[PDB]
Amino acid sequence: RRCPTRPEGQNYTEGIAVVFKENIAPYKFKATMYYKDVTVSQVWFGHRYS
Amino acid sequence: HEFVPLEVYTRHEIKDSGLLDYTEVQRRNQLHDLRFADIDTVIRA
Repeated sequence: RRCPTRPEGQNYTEGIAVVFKENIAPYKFKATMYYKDVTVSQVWFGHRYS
Repeated sequence: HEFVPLEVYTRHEIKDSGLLDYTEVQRRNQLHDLRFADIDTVIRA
């Protein structure tokens, strides 16, 4: 009988790859916060205590 | 054949993907008095 043969064999193309995935990391940066704590306190001064 | 440990996102990446972390925000906010105020001093007049 006609004996079978090997397949053609995969034609492989060498190359260089960069694999990107979806970005979930938030964009970060440095900010500066200027503000003023305004604290007003009402005190009642007693005979011995405040 | 050798398999290297490969994963799309780490624990750190997934945890940091959150816009805000309650833990870190609370930690920074509750240090406000220790930094921008004097806890121990008592003024009496």
